[PDB]
Amino acid sequence: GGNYNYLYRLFRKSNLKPFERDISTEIYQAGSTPCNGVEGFNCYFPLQSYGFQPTNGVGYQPYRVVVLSFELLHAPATVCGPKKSTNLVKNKCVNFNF
Amino acid sequence: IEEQAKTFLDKFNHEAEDLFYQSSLASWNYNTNITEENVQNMNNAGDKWSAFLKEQSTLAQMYPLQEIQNLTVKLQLQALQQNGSSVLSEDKSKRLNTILNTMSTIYSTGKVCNPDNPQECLLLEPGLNEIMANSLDYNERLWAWESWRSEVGKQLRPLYEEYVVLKNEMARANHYEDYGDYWRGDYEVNGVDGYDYSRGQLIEDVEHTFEEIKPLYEHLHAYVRAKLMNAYPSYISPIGCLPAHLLGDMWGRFWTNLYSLTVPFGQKPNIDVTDAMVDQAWDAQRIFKEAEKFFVSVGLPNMTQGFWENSMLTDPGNVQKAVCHPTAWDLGKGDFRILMCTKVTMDDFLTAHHEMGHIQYDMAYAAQPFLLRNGANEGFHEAVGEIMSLSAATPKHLKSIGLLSPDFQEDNETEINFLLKQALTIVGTLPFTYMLEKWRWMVFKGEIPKDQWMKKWWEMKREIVGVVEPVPHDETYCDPASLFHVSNDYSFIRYYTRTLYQFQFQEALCQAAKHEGPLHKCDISNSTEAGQKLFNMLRLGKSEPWTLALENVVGAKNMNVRPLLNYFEPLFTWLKDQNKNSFVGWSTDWSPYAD
Ligand SMILES: *[C@@H]1O[C@H](CO)[C@@H](O[C@@H]2O[C@H](CO)[C@@H](O)[C@H](O)[C@H]2NC(C)=O)[C@H](O)[C@H]1NC(C)=O
Ligand SMILES: *[C@@H]1O[C@H](CO)[C@@H](O[C@@H]2O[C@H](CO)[C@@H](O)[C@H](O)[C@H]2NC(C)=O)[C@H](O)[C@H]1NC(C)=O
Ligand SMILES: *[C@@H]1O[C@H](CO)[C@@H](O[C@@H]2O[C@H](CO)[C@@H](O)[C@H](O)[C@H]2NC(C)=O)[C@H](O)[C@H]1NC(C)=O
Ligand SMILES: *[C@@H]1O[C@H](CO)[C@@H](O[C@@H]2O[C@H](CO)[C@@H](O)[C@H](O)[C@H]2NC(C)=O)[C@H](O)[C@H]1NC(C)=O
Ligand SMILES: *[C@@H]1O[C@H](CO)[C@@H](O[C@@H]2O[C@H](CO)[C@@H](O)[C@H](O)[C@H]2NC(C)=O)[C@H](O)[C@H]1NC(C)=O
Ligand SMILES: *[C@@H]1O[C@H](CO)[C@@H](O)[C@H](O)[C@H]1NC(C)=O
Repeated sequence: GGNYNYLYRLFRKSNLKPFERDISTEIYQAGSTPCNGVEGFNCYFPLQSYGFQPTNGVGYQPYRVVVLSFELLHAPATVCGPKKSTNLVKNKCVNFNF
Repeated sequence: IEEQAKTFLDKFNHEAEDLFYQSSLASWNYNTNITEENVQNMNNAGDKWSAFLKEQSTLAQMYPLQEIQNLTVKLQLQALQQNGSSVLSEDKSKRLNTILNTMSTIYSTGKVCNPDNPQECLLLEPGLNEIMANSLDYNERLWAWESWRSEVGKQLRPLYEEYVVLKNEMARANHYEDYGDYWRGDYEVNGVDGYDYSRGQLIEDVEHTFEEIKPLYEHLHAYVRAKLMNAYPSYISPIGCLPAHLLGDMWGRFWTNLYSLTVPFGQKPNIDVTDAMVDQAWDAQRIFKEAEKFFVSVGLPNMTQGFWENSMLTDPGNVQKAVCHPTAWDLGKGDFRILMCTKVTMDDFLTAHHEMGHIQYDMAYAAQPFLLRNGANEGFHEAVGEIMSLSAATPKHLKSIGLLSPDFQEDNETEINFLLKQALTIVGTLPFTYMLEKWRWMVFKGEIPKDQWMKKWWEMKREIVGVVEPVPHDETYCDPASLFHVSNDYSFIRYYTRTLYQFQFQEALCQAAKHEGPLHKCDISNSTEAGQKLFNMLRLGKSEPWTLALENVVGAKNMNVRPLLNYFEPLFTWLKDQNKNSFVGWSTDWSPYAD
């Protein structure tokens, strides 16, 4: 029947700055005529909804996306990979790192 | 301003694709599982699509059309701004729909009763089509031909006269001169630097291409006439026209039921691979999987993998009421389904290749906007489907796909049997199609007044087609309206141009696949360069003029009849030797009653 809860914005005045976010819901104004908060020609609601349905060809089915962004300000340190631990020994001339 | 029209269409292109989807998804559930709780499920979902489109159509006239520069956004705007009906008065608009419903139900429910038994009565499709396709009795074919025209066609005569007046009013309010000029608006092309095409230019290109088929059609008409005199002696003149009730069906549209009387060498079996399919235990799925391997052989994509679950390749395991008719569906959102009820036969092995060709055409232009996702004209869509069927029916393709003894010998006697069966369907329908649209074009513009409709109809049968009526018909009959496409408001010139595009595509692809022999032995398997020649047209849609689409494959800007004649030159050479003692041509003075 269509999952109409996943929307996207399809009209904006100007492209976003990187990592900028815009959740407003003002009536877009395409033409020169002012809109006064009501719909009509050249006065469009700015959000559309994917109507997802299970019988959609691939490229029409929903994909979930996660974008990891590593940043490095100027602090002293922070999270990082995990460190491994090589087996131990002794009584034998060895090259060690503790 | 033009940038407001671009923002108009992108709201259109995302509300339409969803509303067209579920209006076509509900039409799938009715077609594959019939209840009445599905017919009411598709009538309200069908009307939400139609009510939405007239709301956006009346919004489209706020933008002018000549203040636009981009050719693509102009093409989308003109296809949506089209008023069509609704230009009439609101009481004339309901009179036109009453006529179209009355003419459609006369054709489907009209009955003919026997004069020896008035309690037995036949409809057209069960019983009257079987007499015209199977009988060899002269008196029974003459009864079924005349009684369909005198009992059903006489009811359509006062309805078709009112239909011409109301359709000419609708066409002249949309700034055409008549309704025939409205039908020729498909082939019109306006201002794309050298690729233009006028709506009156279609009339000369049909008549210029037709006078090069008349040498080939005259020798086919003379050979069939000499073979019909053995089947009906004392009924056919050796220098005259053919009687209209001895042609294989009700209207003489196809001559394909005359093959058992006109076969050149009846002691040679025409090749039929149906027994080799049931000897290797081929299921329902093998016929499409070998069809998908044909298209991936030429350099075309696979099926979409939603194609295999959602489609219904047979009638179900339930005794399930579901219109069983081969077709290809393009519901939207990249969802392609094929609906057919396939049996293990070489017939449905071939129409599997035909119906997959509609899918591969549909998968190619799916990146255009919504209003340009059709064929480039009305004739291209069926023509791309039938060059897939010609290449798969060759014995060269059948012995490499595993279905013919590697020790098979094709002799020159079986190629004549195959080519003559093709010419009874291809060449035999071309003067019928040309004559019928020429008659309908002259009726709409008024060159034929209504006191001469049936006088000019039968003069054009004797002169162009070479077919004479067995009983004289005055102006109380309407013999064109007894055909389906005339009484159900359909255009008929798409069957003429599709036949010419089909051999232009096939000859252009076989020069790219490096063929060496005759054109009728060709196969485009294992190539890649031919598929690249085909794919450059398939992805255009309606975004380009159709004359620009033809040069991407053929190399010309117009339809041409010389590739059609090169297909039939082995038959045309053999036909001119069988008509050394015959008379080629016909007389328009002889009649089967005029002695
Ligand atoms: C034809 O399809 C309809 C709907 O798709 C089927 O009707 C009902 O479908 C619902 C599912 O939403 C089931 O819960 C009901 O049991 C179905 N009705 C009945 C009477 O079974 C319908 O069953 C389909 N036709 C056939 C012959 O199965
Ligand atoms: C108007 O025409 C121009 C070219 O005549 C189209 O521009 C192309 O647009 C697509 C995507 O919109 C780009 O990927 C191409 O690179 C553009 N081509 C050029 C040469 O810049 C434009 O799409 C047309 N307008 C619309 C609404 O389709
Ligand atoms: C479509 O039909 C209308 C008549 O219903 C034609 O006249 C238009 O009338 C409307 C008002 O209902 C005006 O807004 C338009 O300006 C008129 N036509 C234009 C745009 O000049 C109209 O001409 C028809 N459109 C076509 C496709 O020719
Ligand atoms: C098929 O090919 C054979 C072999 O050439 C043809 O037989 C020849 O026919 C001509 C004309 O009748 C004769 O002059 C030759 O002598 C025949 N050849 C032999 C070896 O006898 C035959 O006519 C061809 N059939 C068709 C339908 O084209
Ligand atoms: C055309 O394509 C078919 C399909 O790939 C080729 O058929 C193969 O032929 C070889 C030897 O003739 C066999 O060993 C393979 O088993 C066949 N493959 C299949 C899937 O049946 C065929 O050779 C190709 N034609 C040419 C000239 O390369
Ligand atoms: C098409 O599908 C077959 C298996 O079904 C696969 O082997 C082949 O690589 C596919 N074609 C392409 C171009 O990936």
